[PDB]
Amino acid sequence: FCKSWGAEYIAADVVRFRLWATGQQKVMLRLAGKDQEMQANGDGWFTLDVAGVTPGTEYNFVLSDGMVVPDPASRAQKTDVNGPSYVVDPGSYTWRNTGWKGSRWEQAVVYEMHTGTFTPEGTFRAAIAKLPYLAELGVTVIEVMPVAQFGGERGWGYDGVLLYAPHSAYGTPDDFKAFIDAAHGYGLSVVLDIVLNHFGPEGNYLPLLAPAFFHKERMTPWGNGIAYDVDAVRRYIIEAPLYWLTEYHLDGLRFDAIDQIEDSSARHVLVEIAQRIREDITDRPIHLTTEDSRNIISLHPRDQDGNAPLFTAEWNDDFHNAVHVFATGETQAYYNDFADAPEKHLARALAEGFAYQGEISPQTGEPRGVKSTGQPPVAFVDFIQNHDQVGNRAQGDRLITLAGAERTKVLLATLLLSPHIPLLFMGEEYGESRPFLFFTDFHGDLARAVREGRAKEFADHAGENVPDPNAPETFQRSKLNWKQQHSEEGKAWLAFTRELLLLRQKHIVPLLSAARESSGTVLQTAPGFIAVSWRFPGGTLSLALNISATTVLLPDLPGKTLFAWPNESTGSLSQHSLIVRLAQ
Ligand SMILES: [Cl-]
Ligand SMILES: [Cl-]
Ligand SMILES: [Cl-]
Ligand SMILES: [Cl-]
Ligand SMILES: [Mg+2]
Ligand SMILES: [Mg+2]
Ligand SMILES: [Mg+2]
Ligand SMILES: [Mg+2]
Ligand SMILES: [Mg+2]
Ligand SMILES: [Mg+2]
Repeated sequence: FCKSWGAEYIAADVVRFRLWATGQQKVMLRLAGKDQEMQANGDGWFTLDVAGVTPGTEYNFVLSDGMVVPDPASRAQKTDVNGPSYVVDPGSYTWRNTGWKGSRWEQAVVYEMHTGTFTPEGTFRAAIAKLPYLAELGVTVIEVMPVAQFGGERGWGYDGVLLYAPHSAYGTPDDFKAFIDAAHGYGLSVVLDIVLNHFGPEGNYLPLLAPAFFHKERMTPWGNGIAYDVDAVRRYIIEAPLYWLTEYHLDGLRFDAIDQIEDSSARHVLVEIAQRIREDITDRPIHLTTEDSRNIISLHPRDQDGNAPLFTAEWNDDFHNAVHVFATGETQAYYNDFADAPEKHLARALAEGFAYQGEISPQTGEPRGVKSTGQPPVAFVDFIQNHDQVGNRAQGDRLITLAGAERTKVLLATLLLSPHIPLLFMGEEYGESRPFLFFTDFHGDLARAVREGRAKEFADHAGENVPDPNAPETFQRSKLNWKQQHSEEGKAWLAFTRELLLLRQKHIVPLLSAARESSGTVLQTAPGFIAVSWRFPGGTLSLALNISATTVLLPDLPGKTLFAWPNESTGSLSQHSLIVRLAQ
């Protein structure tokens, strides 16, 4: 992929190095230790063409004063975020599965994976050995947490600063391509979590190169707001997703915190990103998902034939959040919006998409959301676990530890047989109980600021003892336990998950393509009990769930029984049970 920023081959034997640095009068290129002056070619841009440069050659930029910095648009770092960048050959990796052309979004079952903790080794190469396992299980889309190089050698990925460079701790560019290529061969699409709303705190020299890269007033909760209205900035931001998709042959992207991407440009940066992706990549579906707290739908339209010209689906945190209150009784902070009749919110989310479609949010005191019933069910990504819902907790508790195994089983089945697109957090499939903690790898003042900034999020829970994010044990405690995965109890969870996914592809997925609207109805709710129906062209799907300690009577649920757990009862649902039916 060809980019405005960075180091690219412009001929078989010539690399063009390009940097925008409005805060600088001059910039030098330090190439394999030797300094050459770059040409200032208007509007703060500096450029230099160098003949003969081989792939793997190290380089840095040197500022007017003598400060040595990584390429902010580095394609790869030699070691850490502050060290040399290196010239990458886009063609060094030989793609084997070039006939892959993806799969329809309707069959998506997403599996969110953190590269560093997914395996003991914590690398892309080690993760390849687990791909057959995931494919066998019935996962169809791997979502890789952000790989943009960040400070230190451990982190979730949201402190990324070199937005074009996969973290050297995970592997080289070719290691990541090998993982993607292998995934394709195993029948898995791969999407990447991408952060375009802020830069992390270590290794970001853009403020020193070009203060205008960031706004003077605007600040997100995690760093300065980005000046998307400035042409050079817009090039850096928009070309990043295009680069990842083209150069890494990815199947989509998940955009972090889009509600924190403020742009007053006539054409919003996110709209332009989506439009360019749909015009530039046409040989395969590209599944663009977004994380937005606003419960809008304007970025997820469908045309009459069901195509998504902008974004494909939206993270529907209302589902998780209603489930969490419903199943655990916790009502603090953002969960308080679901404290009143969580069953009603849950049923509404299942049936219609959003629980909040314009009603006042208790937590904000403002209207939240818009009508969502006209969206197809596949425009929502639902989940009972993800990196945030687990990791934003002081002790990183997984749902199974809060709701218990029996309740978690019926919630997992609910998720997997529902018409919304399901996302699983790595480890759920075998009943993992290890926490997923917030971990980092910083030093000095930054380490202290991050550690105390984290503790302060839980200061009102006085009694808490938040694990130091910088401590290696915080990271080690979060590693998936593959022993458990191989255990008998783990094999029971795996068998449960596997059957659910088979049932999903056999019975649910075929209903989804023709569904142009929610088509969902709440039949009944009561404390601990929901019953919902979806009327699709291909059949009427019904679901009822009871997590109360006593049996409940059911409405009529037409059709044959797709799944009943633990048992099926006629006209009733026992404690801690679920039933799913389909009438055709
Ligand atoms: Cl599709
Ligand atoms: Cl598409
Ligand atoms: Cl949300
Ligand atoms: Cl869980
Ligand atoms: Mg070549
Ligand atoms: Mg399959
Ligand atoms: Mg958010
Ligand atoms: Mg959302
Ligand atoms: Mg389609
Ligand atoms: Mg108001």
